[PDB]
Amino acid sequence: LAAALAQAL
Ligand SMILES: *C(=O)c1ccc(-c2ccc(C(=O)OCC)cn2)nc1
Ligand SMILES: *NNC(=O)c1ccc(-c2ccc(C(N)=O)cn2)nc1
Repeated sequence: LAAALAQAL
């Protein structure tokens, strides 16, 4: 989950 969002960065 964290990674899925973190792609923005
Ligand atoms: C939430 O974005 C997210 C994405 C991907 C994963 C995840 C966990 C584990 C692996 C893996 O290769 O484990 C090997 C033991 C890959 N991707 N978790 C949470
Ligand atoms: N928000 N994330 C990025 O801007 C980003 C993170 C990681 C990477 C990237 C690209 C290529 C490799 C590799 N060849 O191992 C690893 N990580 N790009 C962009």
